[PDB]
Amino acid sequence: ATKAVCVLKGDGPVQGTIHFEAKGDTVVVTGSITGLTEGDHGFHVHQFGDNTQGCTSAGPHFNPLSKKHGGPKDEERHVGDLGNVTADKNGVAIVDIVDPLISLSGEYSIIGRTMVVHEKPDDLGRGGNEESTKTGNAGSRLACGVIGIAK
Amino acid sequence: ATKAVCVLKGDGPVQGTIHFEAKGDTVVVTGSITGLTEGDHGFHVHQFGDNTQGCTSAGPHFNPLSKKHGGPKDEERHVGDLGNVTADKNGVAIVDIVDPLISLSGEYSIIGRTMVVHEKPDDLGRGGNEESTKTGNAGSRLACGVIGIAK
Ligand SMILES: [Cu+2]
Ligand SMILES: [Cu+2]
Ligand SMILES: [Zn+2]
Ligand SMILES: [Zn+2]
Repeated sequence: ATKAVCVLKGDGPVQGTIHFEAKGDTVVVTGSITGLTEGDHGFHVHQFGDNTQGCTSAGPHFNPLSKKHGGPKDEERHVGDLGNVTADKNGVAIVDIVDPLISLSGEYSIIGRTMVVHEKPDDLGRGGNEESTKTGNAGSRLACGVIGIAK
Repeated sequence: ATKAVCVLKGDGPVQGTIHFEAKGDTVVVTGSITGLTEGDHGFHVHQFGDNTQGCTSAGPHFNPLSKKHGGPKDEERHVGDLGNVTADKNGVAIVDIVDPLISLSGEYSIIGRTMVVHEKPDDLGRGGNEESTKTGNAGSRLACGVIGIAK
């Protein structure tokens, strides 16, 4: 696949549409999310594209290389760690990321997995408690969607 | 990828959870759909896992081999043609399908595509008209969901 899309929905007002495109050897992530509180929100690819229990059955971060959580720029990060998206005054976050670890095919493929937008800022694995090394203290899953093949 | 799951949702009362498991060279499809009118309903894998416009953005049946519409037991069928599911008087259809053409990996992989349950019975390509050979005359998309990787 060269293009993927994900529609984020949850139990509150958070909603959004993320597009994924393979450009060269990398993947470009674009889109926008509305209904968010102002500030940073953890944005990650969770392992399972299972929405049987809402965002909860999405499991933990996609991590085929079995590393600890980190920011998008660290070496020690989960493949699913895309950092934070930032909502403005109006609750709108515009997504514009380029990432070297996720893919739309092969072992690092995120097609069929779940994009999750979190309630709090991701601390990038530097919070200092065990939880930081797992989820960055990003908190609850406000909205999520299964990543599908797009036209 | 040996297991997948799909949660079907739409704008009406139809809902369901479909599970997929690779067994030998086949995919075993199980689950249930509720809120359906009694009788047969076409059940197919549509090409895109794009839910930006509901079930409509899912595109047509998944047909990598450029064949016409048929029933699951036909040689001339789309890879996404799984036939019909049957809802009882209470509106519940129990799904139990074994299929050798769809797959959870490789070229015919349905991971990231869309499972759709339709309003009318699928005529299996034997309706006598032209639509019969494209869609089985299954009617509207009652509920759909993106097929994701399951634990
Ligand atoms: Cu997360
Ligand atoms: Cu169909
Ligand atoms: Zn992580
Ligand atoms: Zn068909």
